[PDB]
Amino acid sequence: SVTPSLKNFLLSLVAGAVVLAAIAGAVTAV
Amino acid sequence: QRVRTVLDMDDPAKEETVKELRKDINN
Amino acid sequence: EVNILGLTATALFIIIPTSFLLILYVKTAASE
Amino acid sequence: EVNILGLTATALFIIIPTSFLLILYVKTAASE
Amino acid sequence: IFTVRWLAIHAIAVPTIFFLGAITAMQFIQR
Amino acid sequence: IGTYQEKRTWFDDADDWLRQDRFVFVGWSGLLLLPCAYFAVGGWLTGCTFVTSWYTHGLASSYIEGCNFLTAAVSTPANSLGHSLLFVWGPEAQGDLTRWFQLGGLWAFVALHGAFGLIGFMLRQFEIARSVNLRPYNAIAFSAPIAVFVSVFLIYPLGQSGWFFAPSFGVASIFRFILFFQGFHNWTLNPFHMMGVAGVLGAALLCAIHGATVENTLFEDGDGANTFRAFNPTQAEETYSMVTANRFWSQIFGVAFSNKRWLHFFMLFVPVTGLWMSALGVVGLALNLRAYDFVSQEIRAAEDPEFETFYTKNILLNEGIRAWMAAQDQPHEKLTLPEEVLPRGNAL
Amino acid sequence: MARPNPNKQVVELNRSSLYWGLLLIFVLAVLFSSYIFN
Amino acid sequence: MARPNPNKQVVELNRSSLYWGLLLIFVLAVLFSSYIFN
Amino acid sequence: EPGIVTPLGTLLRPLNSEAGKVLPGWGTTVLMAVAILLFAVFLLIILEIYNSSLILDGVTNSWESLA
Amino acid sequence: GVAGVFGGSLFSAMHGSLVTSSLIRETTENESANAGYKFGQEEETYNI
Amino acid sequence: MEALVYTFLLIGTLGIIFFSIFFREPPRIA
Amino acid sequence: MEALVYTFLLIGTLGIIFFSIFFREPPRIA
Amino acid sequence: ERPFSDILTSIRYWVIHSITVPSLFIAGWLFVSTGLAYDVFGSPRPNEYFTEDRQDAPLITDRFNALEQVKKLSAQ
Amino acid sequence: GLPWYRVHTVVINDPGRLISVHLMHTALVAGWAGAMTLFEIAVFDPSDPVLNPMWRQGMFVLPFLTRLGVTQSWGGWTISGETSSNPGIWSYEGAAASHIVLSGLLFLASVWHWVYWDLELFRDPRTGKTALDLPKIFGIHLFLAGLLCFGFGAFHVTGVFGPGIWVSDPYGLTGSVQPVAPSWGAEGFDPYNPGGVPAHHIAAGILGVLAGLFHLCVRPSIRLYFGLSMGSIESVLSSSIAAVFWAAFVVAGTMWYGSAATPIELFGPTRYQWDQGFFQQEIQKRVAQSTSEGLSVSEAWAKIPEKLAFYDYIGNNPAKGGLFRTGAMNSGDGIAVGWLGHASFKDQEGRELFVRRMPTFFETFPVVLIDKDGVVRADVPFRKAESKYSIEQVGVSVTFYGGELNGLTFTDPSTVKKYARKAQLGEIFEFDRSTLQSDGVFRSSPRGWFTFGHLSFALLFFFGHIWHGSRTIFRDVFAGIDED
Amino acid sequence: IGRIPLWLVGTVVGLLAIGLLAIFFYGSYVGLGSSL
Ligand code: CLA
Ligand code: CLA
Ligand code: CLA
Ligand SMILES: CC(C)=CCC/C(C)=C/CC/C(C)=C/CC/C(C)=C/CC/C(C)=C/CC/C(C)=C/CC/C(C)=C/CC/C(C)=C/CC/C(C)=C/CC1=CC(=O)C(C)=C(C)C1=O
Ligand SMILES: CCCCCCCCCCCCCCCC(=O)OC[C@H](COP(=O)(O)OC[C@@H](O)CO)OC(=O)CCCCCCCCCCCCCCC
Ligand SMILES: CC1=C(/C=C/C(C)=C/C=C/C(C)=C/C=C/C=C(C)/C=C/C=C(C)/C=C/C2=C(C)CCCC2(C)C)C(C)(C)CCC1
Ligand SMILES: CC1=C(/C=C/C(C)=C\C=C/C(C)=C/C=C/C=C(C)/C=C/C=C(C)/C=C/C2=C(C)CCCC2(C)C)C(C)(C)CCC1
Ligand SMILES: CC1=C(/C=C/C(C)=C\C=C\C(C)=C\C=C\C=C(C)\C=C\C=C(C)\C=C\C2=C(C)CCCC2(C)C)C(C)(C)CCC1
Ligand SMILES: [Fe+2]
Ligand code: NA
Repeated sequence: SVTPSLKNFLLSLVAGAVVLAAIAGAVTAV
Repeated sequence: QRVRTVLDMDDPAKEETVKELRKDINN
Repeated sequence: EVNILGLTATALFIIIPTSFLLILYVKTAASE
Repeated sequence: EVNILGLTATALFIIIPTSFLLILYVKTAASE
Repeated sequence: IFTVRWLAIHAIAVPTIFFLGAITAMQFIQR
Repeated sequence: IGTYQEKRTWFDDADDWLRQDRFVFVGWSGLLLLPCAYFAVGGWLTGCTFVTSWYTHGLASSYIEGCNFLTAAVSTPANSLGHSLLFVWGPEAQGDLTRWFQLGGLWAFVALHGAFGLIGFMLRQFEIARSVNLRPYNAIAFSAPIAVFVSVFLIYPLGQSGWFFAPSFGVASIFRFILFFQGFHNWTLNPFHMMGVAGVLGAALLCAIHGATVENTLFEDGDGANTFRAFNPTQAEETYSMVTANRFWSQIFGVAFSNKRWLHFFMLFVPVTGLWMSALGVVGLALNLRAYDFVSQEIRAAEDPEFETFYTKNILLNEGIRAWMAAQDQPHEKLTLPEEVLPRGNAL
Repeated sequence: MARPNPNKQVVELNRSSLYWGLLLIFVLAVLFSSYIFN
Repeated sequence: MARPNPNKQVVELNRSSLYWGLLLIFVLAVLFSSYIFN
Repeated sequence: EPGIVTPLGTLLRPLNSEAGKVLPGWGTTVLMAVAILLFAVFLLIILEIYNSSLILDGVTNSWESLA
Repeated sequence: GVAGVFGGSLFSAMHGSLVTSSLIRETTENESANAGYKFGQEEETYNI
Repeated sequence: MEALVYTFLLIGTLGIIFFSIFFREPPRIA
Repeated sequence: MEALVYTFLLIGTLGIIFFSIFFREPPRIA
Repeated sequence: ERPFSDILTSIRYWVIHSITVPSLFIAGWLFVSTGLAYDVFGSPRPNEYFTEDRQDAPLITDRFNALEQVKKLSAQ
Repeated sequence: GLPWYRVHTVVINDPGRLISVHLMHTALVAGWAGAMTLFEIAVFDPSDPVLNPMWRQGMFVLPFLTRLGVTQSWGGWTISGETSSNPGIWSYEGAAASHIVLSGLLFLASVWHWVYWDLELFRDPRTGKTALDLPKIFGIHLFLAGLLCFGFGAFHVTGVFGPGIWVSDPYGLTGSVQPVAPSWGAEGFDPYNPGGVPAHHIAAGILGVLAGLFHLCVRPSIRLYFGLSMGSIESVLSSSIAAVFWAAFVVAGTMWYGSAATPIELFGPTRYQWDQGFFQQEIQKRVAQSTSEGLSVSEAWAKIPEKLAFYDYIGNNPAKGGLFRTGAMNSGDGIAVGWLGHASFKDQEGRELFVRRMPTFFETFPVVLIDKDGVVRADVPFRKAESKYSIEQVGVSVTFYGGELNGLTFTDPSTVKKYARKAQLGEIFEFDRSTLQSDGVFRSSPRGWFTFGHLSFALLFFFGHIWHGSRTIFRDVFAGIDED
Repeated sequence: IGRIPLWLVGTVVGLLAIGLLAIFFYGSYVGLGSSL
């Protein structure tokens, strides 16, 4: 089944996606 | 067979064993 | 159990003269 | 006694790069 | 200003000063 | 590019914003270097300040408890935790930052981010060298320290049982790591370490001798005795007499440099070569391959109790380091070795 | 582009490079002989 | 009688003597390898 | 000046007949970037599996796995 | 002293790189780029 | 390696005689 | 045979140093 | 261009920096003096190093039950 | 002229001569492979595949041979304990001589391309200059790479037309070359699953074929073309070096960490297996299970196989050698001739003491006999003048329950200290050190030599890749800028 | 611009730096990390 390690890994890749999204927005600004 | 003995008898010879390291919270 | 003395003897007696004659032939062909 | 493998290894590691460097030197000085 | 120099200097300055204050505070703790 | 229309896209605008003359250069690699280096220095400075080592090594490595800058460090995780990357979302941490710091996951954080920051910074030397158009010999030069970082902080702990044997980020921590390689690996005796020592000592030699030679061949170039103001960045003449320098070292040392291209390439060559060879040595030590024994020396010292060398003294002294240090250095080994099996000299 | 190769180049090793090569080989042998003989 | 040597001569090894020498070395090899191996 | 005319050379000539013949714009840069992202995610998956850090029901990451 | 030997190696590599990169083209990938001019002129090379 | 070295020597002799037959210098002066 | 190997490599390297010091190519371009 | 040489002479810098910098110094004071650093970073206080059960250095002996073991053998 | 480190740059712009040097290298490596296989057959001794395995004999290319299917040779022996079946032409020496014949053919082809180099195949049609269509060339080689991977994965490893893989017991007892069915689930990515390799190869070959099709039909973009300089051969040089040291890092990591592609019966145990007490816990739980039901001690231990006790010995450990501890591990500490058994130590009043084993980091570890719980009860003393831990006054006795030594208990002499020292390394074995003039220090495993060489080469090729990337990106400033 | 001296600003910063160094060195002989 969906092991907690895999669920945390999915949330982790989502978090990395939003971190690079925020970095892209920051380098687009300023 | 006897789970408590076999871990405890691997304990003096080699303590880094997987048998000793896994489920050590209950010990 | 591999006779390395005879091995290195054969290897050297091949390698040294064939290389030496190749040097002489290369300088003969380059410098006509 | 006598480490013949080490003797051979050291001897060739001397002679082959030494002969290589010397041959390029003398062929470079032959045709400047 | 909020330029790249502003951001870099402040990102270096704020936690260094904050931790310098923290360490100066830790200079006075007795066991 | 190459006489084309090249209709402007977001890549062009992003590249034009990234390549600008600012207080600090960003560039495309600034997407990696600036954040990765930021978290690297922040993690090391925080772990030297707040994050403890009473869990992992069972000792003090923080500013809060009585460790100086020479004493506090970001300690490595424990051997029982293996080579796990110790994510916040990893099975060890399970999303608790407070106990993530206590299990030493900050070390893996700092190590991985420092590696990627190294990648980004030397990529940035590529980006700068391409922006203002010269050869990236700075990048080829810095290729050696990042190889050192890879071999020491990644390859050796990967070859060992875990990140616990990795160097903890600090001062006394690196000191312990050095003494560990002395006691267990005989790292002085390894020829790759010897070539690394030779390369770095020759590099310091070359730096000092080249700076001094240039400074003492600086010509007159003025009337004030302050020779630094006697230099002009506008003038196209050499600031130093390389003829005078060459004849000087030809009569002192016998042999001297005659082409400054060869001089500067050689002083680029020596530290990079030394670091690369020592990196290969640490790669060798990663698999417990060590230059420890000289079989002829141990055989003849075994059959003759009268023969001894400083080498034999050093081997026995390495046994002493191992026996007296691993007992608390490796807590997972439960080394309750009594004092009468620990070895001594006479009276000490 | 012709019967002889246009990319033919000659090799140059001056006396300084000869000395550096001999020094490198001999110092490497000096360092590693103690380990090879062991 | 001067600084350069008028007695200098260059070595010439044509392909026929090359092949004869190589054949000589390898025939000596096939003759004596069986005996040195013994 | 002309090269040696060769049968297999004129056989395989079309495969070398378009050197530098290149599509304009960005092309499929978005598609290769997506492929690289999926490849990196797959590599991270196999890394975290081989690190004993991505526990699955059937993967044991041990010598018992081939038992 | 350790900081100084590491920094001496660092500055050696740094100076060597910064001035072997700063090369006005007088030595190409051949022995030298003498096609502009042969040996014997005061036209200085390199950049600082 | 007992038979392999004689194999090398025999192949060397065959290669040398093959090259002497085909990759020979052309016969000049009559 | 061990000791003469070390002696020969040491004195040989010292000989190359001696030869490079006194019988080098005379320096050109500065 | 502000080459950093003029702003230090200007009083406008020190008008707002006589509050922010001492505020950060005082923030560090309360951060470590209120035990918030100990609570956030898992730092143990000087009187919670050796509990009643164990008198020696804590030992690790686990990988996967690491968080359960810290709940077992932390500072209560 | 040209520097000594530049002699190979004359063929950067000559594709025919590039073929020449490539074929020359292929000839050299093929000849080396044949020579090493025949050399290791000449040195190889198949007399005791149980107790003197080839990985204890410094064997390097024969384990790669055996891993892929060949198990017998022309001499009439098989390393699997059986006699030889029909050997055919694809034996060990057959493969060696076949690689030698390949070496000769590739050598002659290299000479051919060296002599004939200005083929019109190498000449561009539109401009007439010498040029190579690198994206199309890459598409071709990607299609062939996918085809070879698909063939190897669907015909060889699956056993429909090939032999399969050398699979083994989890503890390295029973193993042979057999086909394995592919696993498409999560266990397919299980690194220690032998079934993952065929599914891996099938999917990888299919993906390589499709990617070769897109590379054959689709052209690159101008921005990418001037980005990484696809029209240059130095860019493909740097990228190829990058890919090969990436693969070398993968291979070295799997070789050290163990995998289904790293058979323990061909490559020896793991340092992590030794540190983690793998064979030790296996032997002890087998003994405990036999003791629990029926058979008692001194006969249950005889049920323990000869292989497992040899595996549970740090002299077989890959993490105990040295750089210049040169040769086979048999040449280090003799050839194993028999297993003594499990040294059981009792106190004077009677209780079982256990010897603390020697971990991988330690060249020398103290020999201490510690209690059932983990208390120190006896040791070989350094001072030998204090406390109550010296053997002669504690009164320990060594019993044995194994093959050669089963029921003669020693308590009085220094034999108990000698056997405590021997069992402190693991299981006690007899070694003959006169056959190979064996020395006594611990040599390195072929795994260790492989992983050392390939990690060093992977990092060196990281330098090579970064340098060629520098040279390719910066071709304007490396060649010339002419005062601008 | 030029309202308070740059050299005096540097002097004040130096006094604070020397004071912080003195405080840090003083904390080594008292409290935690004082071995007493
Ligand atoms: C007629 C073709 C042929 C055949 C049938 C063999 C057969 C064999 N060779 Mg051999 N070889 C060949 C040609 C051949 N070779 C050629 C032309 C060369 C010159 C390069 C070599 C050089 C060579 C060496 C040096 C060695 C062998 C070895 C071996 C033996 C074991 C191979 C093994 O299990 O290792 C496993 C093989 C691999 C792990 C290769 C993996 C390929 C990598 C993963 C490719 C990665 C990049 C790829 C392009 C990515 C694709 C992307 C995808 C999307 C498409 C085996 C009997 C070994 C031996 O035992 O000695 C005799 C060994 O040492 N061969
Ligand atoms: C990376 C590829 C590789 C690997 C992993 C191995 C691995 C192995 N080989 Mg081997 N070998 C290889 C390539 C390789 N070989 C090649 C290309 C050749 C042809 C030259 C040989 C020829 C060869 C022979 C003849 C023998 C082996 C043997 C062995 C085994 C014993 C350990 C050993 O190598 O001695 C020790 C290894 C070292 C001491 C490494 C040296 C450390 C570095 C490289 C020194 C740096 C060079 C330095 C400048 C030299 C200066 C010294 C000078 C003063 C003389 C081992 C498993 C032995 C064996 O068991 O037979 C089956 C054996 O007799 N190999
Ligand atoms: C398959 C990979 C590969 C290939 C095709 C090349 C190809 C090339 N390299 Mg390169 N390089 C590589 C890997 C590679 N390199 C790696 C791994 C490194 C890091 C060490 C370098 C570092 C490097 C530098 C610093 C330079 C080159 C240069 C060159 C160019 C000319 C040099 C030459 O070959 O002359 C002949 C080479 C020699 C005569 C070397 C002497 C022989 C060595 C010392 C010992 C050989 C041992 C034995 C025979 C083989 C063992 C190696 C093998 C097992 C891997 C050439 C096109 C030059 C360049 O960039 O052009 C401007 C240059 O100066 N390379
Ligand atoms: C019986 C006896 C004899 C006993 C002796 C026994 C004994 C102990 C033997 C020694 C054993 C032995 C040799 C050990 C050493 C082994 C060792 C570690 C070797 C290293 C080998 C190796 C491959 C290392 C790789 C790292 C590497 C590349 C290092 C090179 C280091 C090196 C050569 C540095 C340069 C040294 C140096 C003198 C610099 C030149 C400086 C100089 C002359 C500048 C002159 C100069 C300066 C200017 O600024 C200008 C402007 C001009 C114009 C100018 O000219
Ligand atoms: C009483 C005087 C005291 C000095 C006597 C001792 C001085 C020793 C001479 C230095 C070594 C010569 C190096 C030859 C190699 C050599 O001469 O290369 C030649 C090179 C000169 O190059 P050029 O300037 O001519 O290069 C430009 C050319 O491309 C154009 O002609 O010398 C140097 O690079 C500077 C000297 C570096 C010296 C490197 C130190 C080497 C350490 C040696 C350690 C030996 C091992 C231990 C001993 C067993
Ligand atoms: C012509 C011909 C032929 C053939 C012949 C032959 C027989 C050949 C061969 C060959 C061979 C038989 C080869 C082999 C080889 C070897 C090699 C190729 C090697 C090597 C080396 C290396 C690479 C090394 C390196 C190193 C060193 C230096 C030391 C140690 C360490 C190291 C590894 C680093 C025939 C009639 C069949 C047919 C066709 C034609
Ligand atoms: C951890 C971590 C993180 C990050 C962070 C960061 C990135 C930041 C930072 C930070 C920093 C960055 C800090 C700092 C510090 C510093 C300090 C504490 C200092 C000092 C001290 C001293 C003692 C000094 C002295 C001196 C010198 C030497 C120089 C000049 C002069 C003077 C005197 C000042 C987070 C949470 C996100 C999450 C993950 C992990
Ligand atoms: C800008 C600068 C800086 C800073 C510096 C400083 C911090 C300074 C200061 C200083 C000071 C702050 C000083 C003071 C002083 C004073 C004095 C030196 C005095 C005196 C006198 C006397 C002799 C006394 C006497 C007495 C007695 C005996 C006792 C009581 C009474 C009476 C008062 C009478 C730095 C390095 C960062 C950088 C570069 C430059
Ligand atoms: Fe300079
Ligand atoms: Na003493």
